[PDB]
Amino acid sequence: LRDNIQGITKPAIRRLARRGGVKRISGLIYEETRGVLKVFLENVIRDAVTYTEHAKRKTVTAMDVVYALKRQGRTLYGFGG
Amino acid sequence: VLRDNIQGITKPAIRRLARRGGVKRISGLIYEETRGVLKVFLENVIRDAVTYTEHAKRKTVTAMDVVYALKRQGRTLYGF
Amino acid sequence: ARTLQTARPHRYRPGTVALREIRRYQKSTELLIRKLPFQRLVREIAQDFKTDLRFQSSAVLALQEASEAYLVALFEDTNLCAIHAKRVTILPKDIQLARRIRGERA
Amino acid sequence: PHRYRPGTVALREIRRYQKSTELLIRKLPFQRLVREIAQDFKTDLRFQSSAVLALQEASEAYLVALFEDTNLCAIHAKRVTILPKDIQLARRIRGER
Amino acid sequence: KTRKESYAIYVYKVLKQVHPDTGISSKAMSIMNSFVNDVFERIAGEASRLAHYNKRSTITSREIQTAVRLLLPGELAKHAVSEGTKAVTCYTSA
Amino acid sequence: KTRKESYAIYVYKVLKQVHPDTGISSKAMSIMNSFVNDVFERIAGEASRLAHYNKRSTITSREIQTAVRLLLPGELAKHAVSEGTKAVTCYTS
Amino acid sequence: KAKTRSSRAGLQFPVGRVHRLLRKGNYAERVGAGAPVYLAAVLEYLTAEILELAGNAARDNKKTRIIPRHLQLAVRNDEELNKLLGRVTIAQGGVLPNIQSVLLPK
Amino acid sequence: KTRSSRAGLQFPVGRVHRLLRKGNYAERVGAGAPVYLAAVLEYLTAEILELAGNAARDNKKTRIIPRHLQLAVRNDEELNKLLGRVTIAQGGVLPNIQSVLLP
DNA sequence: ATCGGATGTATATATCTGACACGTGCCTGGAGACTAGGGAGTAATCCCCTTGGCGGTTAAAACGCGGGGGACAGCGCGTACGTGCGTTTAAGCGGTGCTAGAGCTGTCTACGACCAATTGAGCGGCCTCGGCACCGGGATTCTCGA
Repeated sequence: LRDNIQGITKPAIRRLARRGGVKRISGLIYEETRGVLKVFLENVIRDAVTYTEHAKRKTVTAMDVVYALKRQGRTLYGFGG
Repeated sequence: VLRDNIQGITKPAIRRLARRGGVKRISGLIYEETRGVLKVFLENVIRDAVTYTEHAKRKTVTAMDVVYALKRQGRTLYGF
Repeated sequence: ARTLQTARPHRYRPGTVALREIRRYQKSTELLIRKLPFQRLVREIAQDFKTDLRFQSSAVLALQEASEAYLVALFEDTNLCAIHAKRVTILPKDIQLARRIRGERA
Repeated sequence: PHRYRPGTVALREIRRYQKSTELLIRKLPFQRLVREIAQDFKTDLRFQSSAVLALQEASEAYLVALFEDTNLCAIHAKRVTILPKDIQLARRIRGER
Repeated sequence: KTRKESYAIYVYKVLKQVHPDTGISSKAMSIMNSFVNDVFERIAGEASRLAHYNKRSTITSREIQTAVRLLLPGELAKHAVSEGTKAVTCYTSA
Repeated sequence: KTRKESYAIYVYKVLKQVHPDTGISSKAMSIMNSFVNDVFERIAGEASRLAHYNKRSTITSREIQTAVRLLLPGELAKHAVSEGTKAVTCYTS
Repeated sequence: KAKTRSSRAGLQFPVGRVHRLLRKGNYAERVGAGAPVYLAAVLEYLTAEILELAGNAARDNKKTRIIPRHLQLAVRNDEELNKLLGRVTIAQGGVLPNIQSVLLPK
Repeated sequence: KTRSSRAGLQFPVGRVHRLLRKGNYAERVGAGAPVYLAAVLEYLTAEILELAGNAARDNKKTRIIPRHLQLAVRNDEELNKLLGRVTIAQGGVLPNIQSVLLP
């Protein structure tokens, strides 16, 4: 599992940006966006893994992700919140 | 009663605030805009301050009530 | 008088298929990132914290939801910045300004 | 005779104000304003002395901060002045509207 | 198996009196359940914080009212407090 | 008259170790007191929620450790958890 | 015979449950006997106020099953239910249709 | 023998235990929770007072005023994240001018 | 670039107070000791659900290309903004007076926790059919080149 961030390919970013409402993408966005997404994912999974190893278990549940999200200001409804 | 006291926030005051924030050339229509923004902020904070006062059956807005009103909005304040 | 009723090659110019994808995505509600690449990305990022976790299958999915509802929202803001600068393209100096104003960089 | 070039007194004032910690808005008109805005929620309000100042202090750290962002938006449009369509963007991005 | 709880049947009893013919999905039911839990926690936490500043040792029907009036926006607050006080009156006189 | 407790004297005792000849004013001491109160409330609240999640009732020195790991940033977390475990070790003996 | 405490007040949401949660959630040392009733009334008012708009949306969309997209529409189309849920993200709710005016063709 | 001295601390482990008990946080406060928490608070206040004194020294003064706490916090990179939303009173702004503005 | 000067800022000595730092009583919050009890730690175990692998298929990604719309640079016009000067005006400061209302204390009682017996609400497991997803074939709109 090395260099998987290239799995967030260009069409996926195009679709996200279309749903966002933008009309004419530049050509450099497709790396700034992967950087932003990697930063967000690190910030969330760090707290998820903290919550999951404080409870003395080795399985990242969905309540752990829900808590790690709610703690940063971004709640999330639908996954047992 | 009091009325039309918002005009007390003069032009040089807004000018000095902008200068502290780093601005260098302020437009002309700004003063009215920042007066409106400041009025909105003050209304939103004093509403909660007065609610916190009313709840305790008092008639003086304490300083801790303003501190709690500010904290409840994610803007804490150290010194009171 | 009668009874009323309710019923009885090619090349699109650049900028039109975009305005159609916008309308067809702003009305759909599915996930816009492949699921196996995101699975692997989450698993690969969680190596730096603990070696061998098991990532219950609803955790991953959960993350994906947030990971969309963040990026999408971000793009909205960046869009405005672009429109503010009197242009139509969104540039990396727009994303950075949105993230700065919004509080994520300071 | 002598006249500082237009715009060079701006930076002098910038350095003079960014270095101090005084209160920029006059105290008494601000006391009047805060005392009359609360007339819409009650009438026999007293506003303990150290409360007003409290408010005032907060109500500066807001505006200053807001201008710190407004400038950026202005600089984004290859500009120097901060026209009133910058404050609106700077307040819509951070979710205040 | 261990029995866990939720607000499913109560959200359903409310749906069957606001729209007597519609029917909720499953994911939408879980969303409404987590929404109820989140608002519950918000209101009870603010009520506690408020029943602490005043040094009271209890969380009464007025801490809850002031909490509802702080957290809920402009007009939802009035209707919420009206429904609350109506329910409390109809309950105490019974 | 009226008794109100604060963290002034402890902040002073710490100042006299980090800088043996400086002196805090009154406003700065009020600010440091408010800072200590804020951080205490953050850590206590996070530990409370963290005990509620695993369905426990004892808020022991593990919950405070995890809450320090959650709240404090990258580097401050390491030194804070180190000072904490050192103090609990030097106290349990 | 017994008589459910949530039926003496015309409510549907449980009052004994809310009371047990307030008691055993560590919010205060003592819970007034009418606080759970008030809180349950407010909870059912809010959930009815959102379920009504959700049903209106699901009907004006020619379906008969409330579905996450309908809740997202009911919330983000309102103006005060939008501030109560300004931070949340409703899984599988999509986004609201919106296109800027600088982008629409002329 | 106070319970703070037994740990080698300067913060009142007793008062922190009392606050944790009487703050309605959990049902049964542990034993080594107040020690840990007092140690953490002491470490943090030391880490901030050190930089506050440093800043107050470079400005050729011997008294720490809110300007110096503002400087100490905002100049650091991990305290500025902890205190990311506070507004220290009488604090002022960190001097900075955008490069485009100055000639 | 070069001075000449003119304005502003930084440096250092004198002095002058008021706020910080220290010592004093004294009141109550903290420390010691001991007991009871239930909450948490530990061993057994079972079965869920996560991981791993494999084959097909087909939807989606990758790549290359042509060109038209957009970003960006460069100029003139002109206005609206800054800077300086002479006015007005009300902020600030000091000093007085006073009355509202915060704050603290004792008395009493109505209210919530606690406990026992119970019993029906709701929770888990079983069907099951109607709403919805899917497919196909019409009409119906919209964009673009002429």
